[PDB]
Amino acid sequence: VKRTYQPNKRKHSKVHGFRKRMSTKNGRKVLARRRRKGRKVLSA
Amino acid sequence: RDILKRPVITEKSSEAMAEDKYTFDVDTRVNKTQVKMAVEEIFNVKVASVNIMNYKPKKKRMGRYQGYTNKRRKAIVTLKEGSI
Amino acid sequence: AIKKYKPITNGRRNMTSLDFAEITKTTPEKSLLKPLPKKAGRNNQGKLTVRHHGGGHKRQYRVIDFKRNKDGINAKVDSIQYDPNRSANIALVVYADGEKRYIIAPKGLEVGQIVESGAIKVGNALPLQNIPVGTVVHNIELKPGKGGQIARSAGASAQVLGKEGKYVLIRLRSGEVRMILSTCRATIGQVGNLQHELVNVGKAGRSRWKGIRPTVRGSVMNPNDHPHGGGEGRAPIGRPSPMSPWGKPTLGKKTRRGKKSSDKLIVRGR
RNA sequence: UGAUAUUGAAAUUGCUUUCUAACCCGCACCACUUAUCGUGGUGGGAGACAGUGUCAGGCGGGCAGUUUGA
RNA sequence: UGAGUAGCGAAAGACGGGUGAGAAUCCCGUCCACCGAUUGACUAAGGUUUCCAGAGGAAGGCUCGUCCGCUCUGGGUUAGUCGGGUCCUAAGCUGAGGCCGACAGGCGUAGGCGAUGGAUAACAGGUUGAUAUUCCUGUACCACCUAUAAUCGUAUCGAUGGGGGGACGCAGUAGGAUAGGCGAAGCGUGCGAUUGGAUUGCACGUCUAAGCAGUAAGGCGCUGAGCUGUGAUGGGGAGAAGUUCGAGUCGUUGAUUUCACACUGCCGAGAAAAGCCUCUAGAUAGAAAAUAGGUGCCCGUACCGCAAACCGACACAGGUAGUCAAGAUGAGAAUUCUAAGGUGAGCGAGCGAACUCUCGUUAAGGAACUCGGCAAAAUGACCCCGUAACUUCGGGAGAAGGGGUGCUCUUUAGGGUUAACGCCCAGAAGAGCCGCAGUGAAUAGGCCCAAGCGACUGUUUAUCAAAAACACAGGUCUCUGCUAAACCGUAAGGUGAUGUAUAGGGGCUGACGCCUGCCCGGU
RNA sequence: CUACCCUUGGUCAGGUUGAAGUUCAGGACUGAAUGGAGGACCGAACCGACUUACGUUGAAAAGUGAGCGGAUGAACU
Repeated sequence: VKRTYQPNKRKHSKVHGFRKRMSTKNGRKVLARRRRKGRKVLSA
Repeated sequence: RDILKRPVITEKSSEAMAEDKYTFDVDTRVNKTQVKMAVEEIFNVKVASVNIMNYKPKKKRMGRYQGYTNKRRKAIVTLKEGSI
Repeated sequence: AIKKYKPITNGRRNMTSLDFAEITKTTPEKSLLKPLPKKAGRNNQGKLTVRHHGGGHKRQYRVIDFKRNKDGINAKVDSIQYDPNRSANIALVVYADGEKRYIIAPKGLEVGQIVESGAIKVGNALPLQNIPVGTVVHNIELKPGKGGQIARSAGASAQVLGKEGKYVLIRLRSGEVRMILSTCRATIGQVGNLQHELVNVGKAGRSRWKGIRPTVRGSVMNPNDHPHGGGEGRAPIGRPSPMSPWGKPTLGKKTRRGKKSSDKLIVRGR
């Protein structure tokens, strides 16, 4: 059976990367809210 | 300049020594042209060519806790005149 | 004319293609083609806003001129051709001092014609203030200098009725009687490729490689998908009127806002 | 669908006609500029109408909250 | 607790010798078996150091383990030409100005990013435990820099501008050529002890890019053209011989490769931009053919990659794009046995109880079973005859129903290739020999008579429903005159459509034949 | 993942039948050849999931065995 995660570096960085979070008001909210918690990895 | 950091002394390094080829670990941001002028400035030798390769950092433990080594840059200069 | 097919399977049984012996050359003129990617019923927002579009063969847009602007220079019909994206055929007309253009070919066209404010025979394109009453024209403008819009399909035509001082009265193919401003050009004749009406596409596959997807009837949808909704077993309409998918009376009701500025121009209905 | 602001000028009779400067044009041409965008000008069309604002009546399971006793 | 219970994840191992505290399992070896349009070779993604060597055996490994994709210590990835960037553009994304909008922001023009496509200069052999068009040897080509340059001069450079080209679908055969395959000549070894034989028996039979020509065909005296021959090459590989030596042939078959989207047919009418070549704008002003040298950046490159290393929590019968793809049998990439190369399944040893599962056979009967011939049997290949109703004239039709098939030897019109000889593909007929049986295994339609539904091919409830449901070609009614109607959005902007009533949206019906009656109370 | 779409690609052993058209002979039409159409036919790769068996603290949170359907297209990828 074909499962739901089919890894892809290009897609992963295009849809969850840093530059794609820094492009929205809400992506910036996401990164700020991960820094409030103090995560090690911000983006993916 | 001091872009050259270390000589490599391995089994394969010494093996290629016979072919008159020398290996160095250089800084992670240089060409193979800066390596060329650097070696020719330091050792006063004529360089025939220079290969270059990057190595990943590989994860090493030595204890409770994990972590990578350093990414390193392995240049290989083939001399034309002189040695070392 | 249409050419029958013998019933050798179930799917060419009742199916007629169109014969193409009014076509001269099969490859187009490279200087005039344009890419034309399929925006399959999706708008700029990416959403499907017109149903039943999608798929189909590739297309290369031919730059047809409907302006028909020239300083009374001659032309000459090189060759009729096929245009994948309109019912009518097109004709490569070369001009006297060496220009290439595409006209919509009216029926009976190989001669070589002109454009001007006053010549008239089939092919020419002149202003409606130089056309006598009873003539049939095609590819009429509506605003002076925009190209023609009306009577432009395959088998279309429009008679010039009488004339006002500033307007001329056209009878459209839908029975529409209208005033059109008397400086809007029009081409003489009828639009060829008249057999297009009679073709029988003959199979669901042939409908499907013209960019037409299956039209599901609203009566078999669920109640949240269509006003004709569900109901155990087949149910009738069960409403006072039929409704569109979006809750609009879809039969009989006049839905004409238009622009409410042609109303001083539209004499008759249809 | 009305009233009223943008909104003017003349006539017969609030109704009706005409006309240009407003407003408007997914009309043409020119310049920005080796841009089917936009802005400006010029020609043309429409024209105090449309579009828009505020008030009002109507239709309105298209969508919404709900009720549907013991 | 259940309980020393179920399970230990499809399958063939055996033995000898080692190593060792300890061996069914680790190493070696011989034999045996399994895959072989793949369990082999190479790659994209993805993983991310698992790759290699020397040590280790507390944990992981469904048992063991001296072993390991595990632990420790050291190592390993080499590019002017390979795949990306310093080239080009699709969809899409972003978009200064700009338009729209409670703010946030949406949209969008010039422009830019964006490969899965276009363009673009290197091949053969050797090598190490780990790289390999990268290192090394041999022979090349490309861009730029430099000096000498025979022959300087509107000769050079030419736009980001103009033009041509690039530049394109789908099917169908026909042809050329080559790869590969097969068979006999030249070499190279062995020549037998079980009856026999020595005309016997195995294994090999060449090789690049580039540069010189010139070449089926094709297109318009031009443009492109597979290919072949030559040197490259006194070089390298080479079964095998003793650092020194060693053959490299004609015959036939031939692709799914390539000429090549070529030619032809069709209708559904089949990307863009640059590199490229031109022309002048316009810089007013070198040599490219040659001689010699020189520089050439970044990123990836290890290993697995139908898998124990990727996605499934697992060392999981599942899923995973593309490339190469041999012999005998054949239409064939089918079936069966093998090649190349690779594997023997990470629990075993007994005994051969019930019972369950997979598989085989069965006297007489032959659906008597059951809700139902469900399951299993049967038929099945190629050549031959023969073939109903009905029908939209195509079909039904592989209708149904029957016959033949092995080996040998004779005669004997055949086909292709060749200067013939010689190979290659097809038979007729006749005479015989055998058996229970001759497509002797494997692979491979049961059929017929009727009724109902749907015309048909197709789609559907991922994970209990594949149908009579949906779609469909066709019919019809209805709206819409173009800034069309309809839909998305608050609007801008869009789609409809770079379309324009033979068109576009919506409702119902659903091939085709014949038909489609009455009513406007009411909504 | 999945449903539809857009752009750009790739895959689909083999064999059978024989539409128009055409040309030849006849006399609009006949027969012979040639041609090679089709959501044509049989059938592997590939894509499905009809039937039954097994499995159901599974090898697998949907699989396997035997058969089965499409297989140049409204195909698959």
